[PDB]
Amino acid sequence: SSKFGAISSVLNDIFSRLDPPEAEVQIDRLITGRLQSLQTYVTQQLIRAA
Amino acid sequence: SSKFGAISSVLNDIFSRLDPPEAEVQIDRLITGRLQSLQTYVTQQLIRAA
Amino acid sequence: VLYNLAPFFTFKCYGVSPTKLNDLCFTNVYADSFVIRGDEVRQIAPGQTG
Repeated sequence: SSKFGAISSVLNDIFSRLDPPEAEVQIDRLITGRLQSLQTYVTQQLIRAA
Repeated sequence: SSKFGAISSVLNDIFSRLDPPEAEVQIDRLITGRLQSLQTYVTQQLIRAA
Repeated sequence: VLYNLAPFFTFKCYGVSPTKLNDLCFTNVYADSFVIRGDEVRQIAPGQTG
C-alpha cells in the first residue's frame, strides 16, 4: 500500500494521468522498491534459518 | 546486462549520445543499481561463511 | 550547415543531443516532412495526444 516515492500505489492510475514518455521511469521506481522490500524479507529468513 | 531503467547497459554509450547535464541522472540510476547488486553478493557470503 | 536559420525554435531531441550529433554513426535515417499550423507543433511528442 505504500507509494515508495511514486505518485500512487496502484498501477492503473500510473498509466492514466501522465505522459507516456514518463510512465516508464515512474513505474520503474516502484518495482525496484518492492524488489528491495522483498530482498529485506528473505535476508531475515536466512538469519532465522540459522 | 540489466539496464535498471537507463537507456543502455554500457557506460560508453550514455556519454557519447547525450550531454553531461542529463547523464548525471541516467548513470546515477545505473551506479546505485550495480552497487546494490554488489551489496547483495557480499551479504550472502557472510551467511555462507557463518 | 543545418545551423543557418535563427528561429529554429524547436530543435530539442529525445534520444540524442545536438552537440553529440556530429560524433555519432547512424545505421540508417529517414526524413519525414509535412506542413501543420503553429498551434500543433507541441502535439508531436511520444504519447502526446491532440
